[PDB]
Amino acid sequence: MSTDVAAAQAQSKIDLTKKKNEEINKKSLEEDDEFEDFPIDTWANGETIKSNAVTQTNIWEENWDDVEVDDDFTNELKAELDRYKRENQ
Amino acid sequence: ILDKIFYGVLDQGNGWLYVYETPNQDATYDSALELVGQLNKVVDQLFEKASVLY
Amino acid sequence: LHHSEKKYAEEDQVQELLKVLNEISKTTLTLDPRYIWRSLKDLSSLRNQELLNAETLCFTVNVLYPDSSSFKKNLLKFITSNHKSSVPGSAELRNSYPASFYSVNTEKKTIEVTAEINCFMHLLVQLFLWDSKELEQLVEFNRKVVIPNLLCYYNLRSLNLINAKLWFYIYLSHETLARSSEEINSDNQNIILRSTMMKFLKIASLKHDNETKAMLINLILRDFLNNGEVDSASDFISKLEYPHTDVSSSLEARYFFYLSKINAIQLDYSTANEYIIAAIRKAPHNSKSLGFLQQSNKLHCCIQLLMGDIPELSFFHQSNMQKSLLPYYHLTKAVKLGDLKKFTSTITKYKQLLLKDDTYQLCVRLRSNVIKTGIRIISLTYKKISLRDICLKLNLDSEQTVEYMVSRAIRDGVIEAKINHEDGFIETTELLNIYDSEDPQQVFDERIKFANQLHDEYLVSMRYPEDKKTQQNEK
Amino acid sequence: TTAAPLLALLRENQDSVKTYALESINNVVDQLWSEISNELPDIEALYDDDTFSDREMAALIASKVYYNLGE
Amino acid sequence: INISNNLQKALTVKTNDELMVIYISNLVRSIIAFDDLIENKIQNKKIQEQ
Amino acid sequence: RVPNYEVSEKAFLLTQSKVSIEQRKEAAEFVLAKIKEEEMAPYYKYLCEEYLVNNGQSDLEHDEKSDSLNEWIKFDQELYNELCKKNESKIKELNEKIQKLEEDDEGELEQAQAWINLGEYYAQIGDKDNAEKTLGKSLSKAISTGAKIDVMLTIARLGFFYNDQLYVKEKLEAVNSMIEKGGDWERRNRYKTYYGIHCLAVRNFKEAAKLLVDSLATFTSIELTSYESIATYASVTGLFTLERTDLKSKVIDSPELLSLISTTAALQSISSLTISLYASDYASYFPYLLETYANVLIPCKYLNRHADFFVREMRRKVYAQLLESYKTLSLKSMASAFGVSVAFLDNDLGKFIPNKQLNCVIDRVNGIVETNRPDNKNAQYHLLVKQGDGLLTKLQKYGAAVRLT
Amino acid sequence: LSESDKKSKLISLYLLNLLSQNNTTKFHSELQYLDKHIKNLEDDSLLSYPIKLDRWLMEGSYQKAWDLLQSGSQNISEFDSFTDILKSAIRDEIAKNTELSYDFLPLSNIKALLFFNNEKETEKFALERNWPIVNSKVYFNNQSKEKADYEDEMMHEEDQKTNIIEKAMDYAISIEN
Repeated sequence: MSTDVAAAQAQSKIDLTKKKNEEINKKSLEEDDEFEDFPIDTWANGETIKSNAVTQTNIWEENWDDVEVDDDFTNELKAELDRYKRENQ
Repeated sequence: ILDKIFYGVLDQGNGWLYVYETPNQDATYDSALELVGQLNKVVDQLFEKASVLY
Repeated sequence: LHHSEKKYAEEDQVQELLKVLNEISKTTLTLDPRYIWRSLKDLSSLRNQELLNAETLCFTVNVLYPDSSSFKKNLLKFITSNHKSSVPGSAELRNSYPASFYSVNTEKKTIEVTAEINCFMHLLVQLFLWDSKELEQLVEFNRKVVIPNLLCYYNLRSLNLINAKLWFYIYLSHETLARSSEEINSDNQNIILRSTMMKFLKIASLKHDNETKAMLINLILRDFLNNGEVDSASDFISKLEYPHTDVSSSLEARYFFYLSKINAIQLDYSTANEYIIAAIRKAPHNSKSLGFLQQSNKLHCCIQLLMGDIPELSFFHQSNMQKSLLPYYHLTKAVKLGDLKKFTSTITKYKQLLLKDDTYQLCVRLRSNVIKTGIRIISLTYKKISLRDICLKLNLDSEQTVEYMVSRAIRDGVIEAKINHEDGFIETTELLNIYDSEDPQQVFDERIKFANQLHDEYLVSMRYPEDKKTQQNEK
Repeated sequence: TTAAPLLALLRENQDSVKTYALESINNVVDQLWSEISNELPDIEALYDDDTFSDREMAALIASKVYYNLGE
Repeated sequence: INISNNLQKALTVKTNDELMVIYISNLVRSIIAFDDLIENKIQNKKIQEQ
Repeated sequence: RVPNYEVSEKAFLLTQSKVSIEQRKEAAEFVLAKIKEEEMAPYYKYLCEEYLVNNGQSDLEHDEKSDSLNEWIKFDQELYNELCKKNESKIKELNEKIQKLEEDDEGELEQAQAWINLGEYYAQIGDKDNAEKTLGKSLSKAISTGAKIDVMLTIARLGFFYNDQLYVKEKLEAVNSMIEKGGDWERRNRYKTYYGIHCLAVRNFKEAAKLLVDSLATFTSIELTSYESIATYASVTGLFTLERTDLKSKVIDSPELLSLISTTAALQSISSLTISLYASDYASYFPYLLETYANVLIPCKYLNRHADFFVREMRRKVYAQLLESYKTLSLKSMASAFGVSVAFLDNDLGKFIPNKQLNCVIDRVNGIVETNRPDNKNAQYHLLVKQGDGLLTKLQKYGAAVRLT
Repeated sequence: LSESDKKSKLISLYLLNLLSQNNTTKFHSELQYLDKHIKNLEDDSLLSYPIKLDRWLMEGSYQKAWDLLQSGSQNISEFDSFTDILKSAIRDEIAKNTELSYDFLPLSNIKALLFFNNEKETEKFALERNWPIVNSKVYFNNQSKEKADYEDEMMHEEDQKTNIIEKAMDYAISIEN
């Protein structure tokens, strides 16, 4: 979310009357939220959500298995392939 | 080796067996992992009390 | 009808006016009028916006005016003229009242009271424009006046604090005009804008007000960064006068952002890490601050990739930033897996998105970093591996091509290997176990220096609120 | 407008162009102060020399530049 | 060097506890100070009257 | 009670197209019989959605794909008619009972027992929302502490039916409050398993093992899945968590598993895998590992999303064990034991090493596999500095915030 | 009236001067400022030549870098005054990197890497740069030892490295203020 623990820095900082003005001033420097452009260009986004479920849309602990496919299918072939060569060597 | 009744390593590329009885552990270091452990829990408890300030 | 509504806006303001006003004519109490001024702006935005738009002209008639009523009429005239119930006896709330200056005392002779009220009025003009969302003619007109107004007189400690916000509005409107549309004029005003602020920083050093100085440096820095002048920003920051005395945490967030960014293209990534990691945390964490915060997150990851370190895949996933953090995830993935073909497709595809956030010039440099990750893996996974096999794996051209990559890379200590030319392989030199070396002592000392910094930092600040709070009366 | 010609002009060789560098430099130096703080030896060279009579002007530039510096 | 480093970090936590708590007391003493002023008005006044 | 999960278990297996041809067509039969007989009518419409891109579909009112690999899938109009009838009927009966309990005072115990029956029907038909409402009235009338705990578990179970992990999680906070009010060890075992299954449903298994190894000894089951089913889940969680010495005690030498034997496929494959990890028969390890993918990980609801992660881990452990006993190996020896090729072996090692649990390098040139050892005092130093780096970050971070105040 | 035929050629020449002096720091700053005048408005049409060279130097393809220089002599505009200097810049960069890699390369392997056309030039360059060729093996280690010896020769030196005694004296006095 943000650097460090994102959860530790959200409660450290919350709204006061002093603070509210500074939020608007910061926003207005670049202008907007900068979070309306992505919905317009794509006209409804199409993220990486297909590969698995530890992807971009994730709300549970990551498994780290989106950088790599399932090699178990491959292994089924590799195992059998070895048996056949081995047998006549 | 896996049972750890001599916990050595067998080197198969020369066929030689090294037996290691060496301590790879030290007391200060283990107790230190707990001491630091304690402070991390404490700093979460401190954070609640400072919530009033914010 | 109209009159009712005008009296109410005026009445609401009078209250706000009193708060800051009573303190400042006692003697300056610098910090306290500043915190109130922050609250005051927010309440004034709602006040001005609703219950008609002729309230500002009225508020003027209520206070003393030498040329203040006149200046305000011209502003209102532009957006179609107003002068109904805006003239004495119907926008006059004084009539022997002392907070708003006794009427007898106003007629009778000399000594001005124009100072603080004039300055305050200008602030209200800025805010008035910004709510409307018309800049153009009115802005240009207002701009011309207020600059020679601040310098006519010589500012007080309190009066500095009001221009530290005033300048922020003049800066910003002009940036929006310049970025709307290109003219010969667009180039002319840029020159004037820099000149006034930079002289005003000289003055503000000697008056002792940190808040004016802090705002000015941010603005000036943003200006070099926009126009791509690396060279101008590098001088400014090396001839330091930035205060850490009296600022907001707002101001430290802006400053630290501009510094990180500038440093990045000039090939220093290490100190930039400190600056951007610092900036996020200092910034208030809120949903109305989402613009500034969103820009910082994008930069920070990009800066991690420049080092050759890799920020979390965990980072892009659990955020509620996901929509905007759509390009970066692929940019990190392309570098992490060290495939160069993926990286080339990515930076093409997101070319529009990145250009906006202007990390595009940095993406070109990251192509170095790709290669670096891709050979790092090979060396770690196979200790001793022929250049032949590295060509097979990562599709290098020849033995030579990879030889040169490594040779350059190990000067910088990235791969941390040594080549065996005669036997045709790369033999990796990492083997750890530096609990035999004298290495822990330096490492440890850097940790003890951080711990010593935290020690100094508590000691000064703790008593300081306590001493003021004890001095002030209590039971 | 921008300090980059004024830098180039001191380094250009001809007496007249060097005198010109001084005159431009002093008129706008509260926009353009940073850059000429770095290129201070050429300004001290002209002061020294008794082959200019704008030697005075070069010592004058140095006083403005230092004021802006903080020194 | 190692136990000196760990002990240096430990004292930082106890001292930062103290940091917060001075700041909590200030917040409470603020409330007390505001009520005090009404009470001091009557105290100033009595001295003028007699 | 009994169809509520058993129909969902088979219906999940039926959804997949990444199962065996045979296993999907066996499941499909149990699902279909139970819709018609038990009146699972609304969840059956729901289930037509859940394929969609996966095959089998052959419904008469709901989408079909071009490839029907199943035909133990049909929508009939009789199902819809039935619904309408049965619905009004059950509703009408109990209502009147509730009014009767109102006329002559009896409504503390009996009206809540009527509303328990209403949520079980609601639950039967696959409505989490309206089951829960009825199970809400049951609470308000003052009943035993035992009854109150039993009800919250039932509601949390309806969370499992739609495979919504958050819906489970939220309800099980409330049981944690009441569990010690009743103070039962009976409904605490149920709690241990209820939680068991919930912890198994999310990524992290560390908690799961602990609850589920215990759930072998004493189990009490009210709307909680079979004891052979619970045994299978426990062997999975044992493997993940524990290493040799511990592992051997817990899940091979349990009296409970040893009395239950193996008779079914799922239990059998998982069990044989576990002994082979201990016993350093690595040959027979990979046939068991492959069986574990098809028959254990994937048809399970609570491991469909953790199947990929579990097998990848398994490959990491077994090779890492071998490495602990070696300083040097050869490429061929190592490959032969596994029953793969040297080329294929280098390839699998080369995904696993960067992330690192193996702690090895490979010299492709001398033809050995070499093993680096950072376990000494070096290891313990690296552990501490990192844990310390975080304490330094947190101290800084909170501190800037108060120093600002 | 803010462009010329001459401009597009002029920016190409300045970018080569920075590269040839090996001020890479200013090479990237200058390009950032330059970007918005050449983006597609003059575009990269001649500007490709220091830009592509740069892409190859960042990547560390000293090979692709050499070829762009070699083909760079067919097209003359006047870039040969900085191509000839950039030929030399490459050799020194390679020369520094190969010290780390190995202690020794045969004479023949040196010629190919460090880009010469005469085996007698390769040997002469080595002598001047402080590598002795004895037995047709270069000793990269010589210069490295000599540079290092020189840093130890000058003294600033005790504090920068920091003594044991110095670290421990610093702890006690931080406390005791």
